[PDB]
Amino acid sequence: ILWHGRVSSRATCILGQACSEFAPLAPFSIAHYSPQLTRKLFVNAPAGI
Amino acid sequence: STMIRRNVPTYTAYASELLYKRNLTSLFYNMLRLYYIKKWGSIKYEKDAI
Amino acid sequence: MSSLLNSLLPEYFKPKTNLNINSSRVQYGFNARIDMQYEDDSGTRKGSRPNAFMSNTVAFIGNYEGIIVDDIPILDGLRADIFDTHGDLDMGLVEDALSKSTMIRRNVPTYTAYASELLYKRNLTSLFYNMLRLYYIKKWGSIKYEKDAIFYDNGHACLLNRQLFPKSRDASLESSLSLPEAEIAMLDPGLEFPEEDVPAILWHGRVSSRATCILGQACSEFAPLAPFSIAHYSPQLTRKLFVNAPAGIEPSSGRYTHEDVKDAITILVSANQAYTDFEAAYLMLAQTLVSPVPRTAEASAWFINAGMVNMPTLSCANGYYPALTNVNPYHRLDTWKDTLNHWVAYPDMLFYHSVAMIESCYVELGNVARVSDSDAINKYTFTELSVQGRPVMNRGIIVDLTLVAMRTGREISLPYPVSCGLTRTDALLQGTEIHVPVVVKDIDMPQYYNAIDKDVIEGQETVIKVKQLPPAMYPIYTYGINTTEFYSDHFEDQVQVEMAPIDNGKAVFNDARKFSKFMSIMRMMGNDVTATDLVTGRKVSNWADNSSGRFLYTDVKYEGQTAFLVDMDTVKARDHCWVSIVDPNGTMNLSYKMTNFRAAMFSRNKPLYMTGGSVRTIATGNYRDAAERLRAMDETLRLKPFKITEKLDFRVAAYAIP
Amino acid sequence: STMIRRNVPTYTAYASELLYKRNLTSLFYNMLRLYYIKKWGSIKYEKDAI
Repeated sequence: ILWHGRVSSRATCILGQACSEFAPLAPFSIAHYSPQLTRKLFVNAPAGI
Repeated sequence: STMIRRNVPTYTAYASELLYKRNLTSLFYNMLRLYYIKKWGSIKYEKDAI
Repeated sequence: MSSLLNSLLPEYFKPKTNLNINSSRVQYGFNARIDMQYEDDSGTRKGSRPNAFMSNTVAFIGNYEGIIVDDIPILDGLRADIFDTHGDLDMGLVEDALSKSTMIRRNVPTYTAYASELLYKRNLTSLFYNMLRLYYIKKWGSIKYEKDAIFYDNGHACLLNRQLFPKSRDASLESSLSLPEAEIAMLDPGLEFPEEDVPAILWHGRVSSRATCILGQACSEFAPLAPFSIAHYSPQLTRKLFVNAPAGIEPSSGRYTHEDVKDAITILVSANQAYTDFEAAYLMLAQTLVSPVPRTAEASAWFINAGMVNMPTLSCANGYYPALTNVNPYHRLDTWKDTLNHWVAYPDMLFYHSVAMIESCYVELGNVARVSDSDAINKYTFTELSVQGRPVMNRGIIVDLTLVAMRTGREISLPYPVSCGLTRTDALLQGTEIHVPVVVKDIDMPQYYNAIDKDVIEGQETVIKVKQLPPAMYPIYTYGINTTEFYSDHFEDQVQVEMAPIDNGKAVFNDARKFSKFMSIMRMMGNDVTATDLVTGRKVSNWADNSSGRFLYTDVKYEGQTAFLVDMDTVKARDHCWVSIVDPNGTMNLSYKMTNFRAAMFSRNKPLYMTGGSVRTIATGNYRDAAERLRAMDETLRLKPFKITEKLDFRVAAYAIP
Repeated sequence: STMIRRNVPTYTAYASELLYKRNLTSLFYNMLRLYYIKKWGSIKYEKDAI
């Protein structure tokens, strides 16, 4: 994916959790079961992650 | 463009497959769910409820 | 802006280039001929003072403190190709411009990504400001500051330099600062990724041995000993400074003269194409070069707490992108080089431009402090309605330029809405009591001044409670151009005090307006009048100043009901060249006329004369007509002959032109 | 109205959530009550009055 300038300290944590398995305990509608989207995600940002 | 000259021939060959991989719907879907989980995070679910 | 500050100067004032300042106090003013008249039922008594000196004392001392703030970027200088129709950096033409240049091919993709952040870091105002201060420190370096010296004295109350400025050691201006040098590294053109939070500047040819020492000291902390105006406290601008000079940077010399600082500025502005940045730095220093000595003892409330100077953060990314600066720059106004060209020609003219600006501001803040909060244009909301732009915050130069616009009564226009410099309106907006310290001389002080103690032995340190701020300066350069009835700065004026013979000299002024004009004109005539308020029971004296020689109504030091008893058999003749009121009977009519004006300056109780060449009004056209001319005389050495002519003697020879 | 343009995406996100809840009416209400408590601060309330 592409990015504008520098990937912030919090943007790493959000993208990391977005591309992961949802394994819920309580049956909630916005926290349903989803498979692992991807294992690794590249980011073309000249300013380091 | 501003590409490395030794990569142009090898990257152009791959273009036929890779340029038709454009669907970010799954990523935006999960990121929208994380927004509402942290906003309305204080809602409760009881096991023995009606 | 040299243009707008030039128009503030009077018509009769014809300035010269050089001004040999050799002290930390100057009495600028004018000599006028006053034809006073006193008419009465008995008869008329005429007087005439041929040389009457009206002065405003201006010093080189004043407590200030610099703070680094975030300000808008100044986009004047960059090439006109990369800009779009609206006037903002169209990114896409930047990538096109960098590609078709003399850049390393492996750096193009990584440098273009950074462009979005780095190209909007253009503000060199902080660097030019410090380099201008170094010029004047080395020029007027021999001025002295004594610790136990008289800041103000009016006979009754005295205020020393120890009182206002503690932590203050006596020293010369040259010996005040001990500036440490910042590192001036050479930029490697083959650097992988640009280092943000480190500014990189351009240079023409080789950085000289003295240029290193000047740039090193300009980007450093100012930690002064003596409270000087051009050597106030400033934070460290930057730690390291890159310079993209293919010819290597020579090591620091250590010493430099004031002429070498002018050399450093002229190269920096030309290479970087930063003329609007210099114009901002020129107006900043114009505010904070000289501070006014207070007119009255209770007018020291303005200079108790230190006014903050807003210096914009040093940020420049020209060193990383040499291609984007060329000989065809983008500029808003056509007269964008006028401010630099004026300074290079006439450096010492800044002194006259400085006093013109502070005199304009402190006069208007005098008659702004005397308006009630319940009004449309009041103390808090006089800046907002006047400003028709989009500045970040209404502070610094915006508040000082809007006060000048009110004084002259004209429209002031700047190319960029920059908000940097000193903020004066600090003590005003607080709207609280200020406690100024004073050392007493006489024992009958606290009747006149609103003192904290009622009985005080001589040589005691007391406190005066100032509620409403009196005017700090009287209008002198702006005399009778935009006249108000408060100051009463007319050429012709008259007052009619109505008394009957049944009254034995005693007159009660029910009106406040004509009481002010009576007490003022009596002081021109050299008469010491002492009125007493009937309601409160305090006393006021017209002799409350030794500079202007006028009586403003704020010298009463109290707002209440107006019932001033003046006894006209206790009037004492004080000054020379005076008309006598021996014994008046019936209606009195006082009047004066100011006819001609001659510019005069005093320093160390001696006349200070202007020397050098005749200063002109430099226009953009006056230089570029010589560029239109080009000296188009083909540079061909054409030698013309002289025919010898013989006459009677023949021993001696005589040459003719044809 | 800034030189540091790295913070614009973050600033916009927080501003959008806060601007729709701005109200200083409750602060001025208490500040006005403090003015009149000090001014008329000699009024007596007797419990066994009519």
